[PDB]
Amino acid sequence: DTFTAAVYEHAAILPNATLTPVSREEALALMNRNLDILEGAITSAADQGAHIIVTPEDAIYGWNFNRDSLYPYLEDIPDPEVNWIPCNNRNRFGQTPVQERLSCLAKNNSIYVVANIGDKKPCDTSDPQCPPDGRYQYNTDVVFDSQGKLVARYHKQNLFMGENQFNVPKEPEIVTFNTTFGSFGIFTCFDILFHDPAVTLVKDFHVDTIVFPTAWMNVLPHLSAVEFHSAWAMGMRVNFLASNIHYPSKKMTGSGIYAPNSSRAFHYDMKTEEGKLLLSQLDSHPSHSAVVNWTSYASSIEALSSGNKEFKGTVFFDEFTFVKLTGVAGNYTVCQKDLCCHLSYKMSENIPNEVYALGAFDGLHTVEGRYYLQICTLLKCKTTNLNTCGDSAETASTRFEMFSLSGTFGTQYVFPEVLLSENQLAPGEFQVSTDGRLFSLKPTSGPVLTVTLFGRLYEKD
Ligand SMILES: *[C@@H]1O[C@H](CO)[C@@H](O[C@@H]2O[C@H](CO)[C@@H](O[C@@H]3O[C@H](CO[C@@H]4O[C@H](CO)[C@@H](O)[C@H](O[C@@H]5O[C@H](CO)[C@@H](O)[C@H](O)[C@@H]5O)[C@@H]4O)[C@@H](O)[C@H](O[C@@H]4O[C@H](CO)[C@@H](O)[C@H](O)[C@@H]4O)[C@@H]3O)[C@H](O)[C@H]2NC(C)=O)[C@H](O)[C@H]1NC(C)=O
Ligand SMILES: *[C@@H]1O[C@H](CO)[C@@H](O[C@@H]2O[C@H](CO)[C@@H](O[C@@H]3O[C@H](CO[C@@H]4O[C@H](CO)[C@@H](O)[C@H](O)[C@@H]4O)[C@@H](O)[C@H](O[C@@H]4O[C@H](CO)[C@@H](O)[C@H](O)[C@@H]4O)[C@@H]3O)[C@H](O)[C@H]2NC(C)=O)[C@H](O)[C@H]1NC(C)=O
Ligand SMILES: O=C(c1cnc(NCc2cnccn2)nc1)N1CCC2(CCOCC2)C1
Ligand SMILES: *[C@@H]1O[C@H](CO)[C@@H](O)[C@H](O)[C@H]1NC(C)=O
Ligand SMILES: *[C@@H]1O[C@H](CO)[C@@H](O)[C@H](O)[C@H]1NC(C)=O
Ligand code: NA
Repeated sequence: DTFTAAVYEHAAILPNATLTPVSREEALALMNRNLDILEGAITSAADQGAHIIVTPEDAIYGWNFNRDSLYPYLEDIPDPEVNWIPCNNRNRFGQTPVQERLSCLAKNNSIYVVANIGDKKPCDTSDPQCPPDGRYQYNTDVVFDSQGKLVARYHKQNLFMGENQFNVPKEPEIVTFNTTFGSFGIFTCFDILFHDPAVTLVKDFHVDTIVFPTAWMNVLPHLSAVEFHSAWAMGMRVNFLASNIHYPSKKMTGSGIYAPNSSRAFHYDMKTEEGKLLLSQLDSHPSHSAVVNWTSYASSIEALSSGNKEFKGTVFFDEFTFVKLTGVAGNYTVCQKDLCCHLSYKMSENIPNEVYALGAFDGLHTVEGRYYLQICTLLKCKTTNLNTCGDSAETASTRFEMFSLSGTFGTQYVFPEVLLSENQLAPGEFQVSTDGRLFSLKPTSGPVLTVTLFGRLYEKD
């Protein structure tokens, strides 16, 4: 059993913004301008045989808001248990034109539609957690099935910097929907860096596939959307449908269809202002049983290199301990606190004016989000000056004939990333061993930007 998956990268029409909140008529007009574009992708995906389509986070109204400017865009989204086809019973829950339009899009195209809209929940001064506003406002994913029925409603648990227009639910929402093409879980953007509900869906609810609306801002070398989202899919052994906003000026680009063994389709484009529809087949019930012990090999072996010139280098505001790679081939070990990283490599050639380093990081990230990390990275330094190792490098010339990366990870949640020049994924050029080694299966098809083992220590957050 296989199915055809679809994701759409969306160049959104953002509201003029801001000063005074718009009328419900003006908010609806804007939302319908974005929905007209999404209708275009949904109908094409359905005409091309897709079983499900994911659209991005904030694709219908953007991200520039305060609590009051957002309010006119909001709908009261009922509990999916209510058993409702908004297309077949338009006024069951009052004025809900966005829900009705999404339901009709799913129903008329006989396709599952995943979209991200806004939920309004009015509350009384009686409950202590009710905002002084008189309502809760949630960043919400909605899922409509092939018949137009509301089958999932998910309120974003992990809010990003400046998402003050939204509230956090009391308890993390573990939202799943079952189909004839596998069990599905759902979360949004920043949720991918946290345990709840992301890890819970996979390890406890045993989902086959994650549907993921996102408005991701690319942060090289480790947090580029295609790179990190496919790594997370591989580390969690799940299918992953990443639908991202298309906005190059904010570094937003990177949608794909990821399988547990490799990426199946991906899109990165910083040049045009156009959206993109991606389609690809996936196994409905992929194997989830390919277990990895991430510290195994690394904890067994002794330091590959001795007495070396180690330097501190900044990677996304985090101070890594690096060791420059010297020679077209080598074996290095670098440690930072509780983490020891090992690399075995062989380059295709010793390209001039291009420096590579092996970095180690064990610590808490605090800039624009608080999360505990353990990272082992083989990265292309921006220039030849070692104080540029860890800075965003979009191009490289060095192809690798072989690599083997591993670390003494104090966690079972490690995401294996392989990124080529210029933000290209490498499918299926690498694998992960049961021992915890990220290794090449072939010489890389393009020059290497990074080979990273990105680990999360959720308990140390
Ligand atoms: C979400 O929806 C899914 C899909 O509907 C639900 O999963 C289904 O659950 C049913 C109830 O437990 C399962 O039915 C039983 O199936 C076995 C036969 O084994 C299966 O053979 C199938 C055909 O060859 C195959 O599709 C199926 O799935 C596969 O399982 C293997 C491991 O074995 C795995 O590798 C694959 O990834 C895939 O999962 C099995 O191989 C029957 O023996 C069994 O007996 C009957 O009980 C009936 C009463 O329930 C009775 O009518 C009858 O007389 C027998 O006594 C059931 O028919 C079904 O296999 C399973 N399907 C899948 C794809 O998982 C899932 O439960 C839902 N989840 C939630 C949370 O709601
Ligand atoms: C993934 O793979 C790793 C590697 O195998 C697993 O980690 C190992 O788990 C072992 C338990 O199954 C640990 O063994 C214990 O070690 C204790 C202390 O040993 C020191 O630990 C360092 C690492 O921190 C090692 O280098 C050295 O071995 C040190 O000496 C011992 O106290 C403990 O002893 C037991 O005592 C009882 C009696 O009370 C005896 O009956 C028993 O036979 C045994 O002697 C035990 O040996 C091992 O340290 C640990 N290694 C590391 C590096 O963490 C992971 O747990 C696997 N992960 C998953 C999720 O499966
Ligand atoms: O959740 C996110 C979001 C989360 N992470 C990233 N990039 C990785 C990363 C991780 N930690 C720190 C910094 N960067 N990009 C976007 N967004 C939600 C909507 C949103 C629209 C742009 O303006 C702001 C708010 C971004
Ligand atoms: C769906 O079809 C019904 C009639 O079959 C129509 O009323 C509705 O406007 C359609 N909606 C969309 C978005 O295609
Ligand atoms: C690196 O280690 C491997 C395996 O032990 C070995 O075959 C290779 O020759 C080593 N290379 C260097 C330059 O140390
Ligand atoms: Na805001």
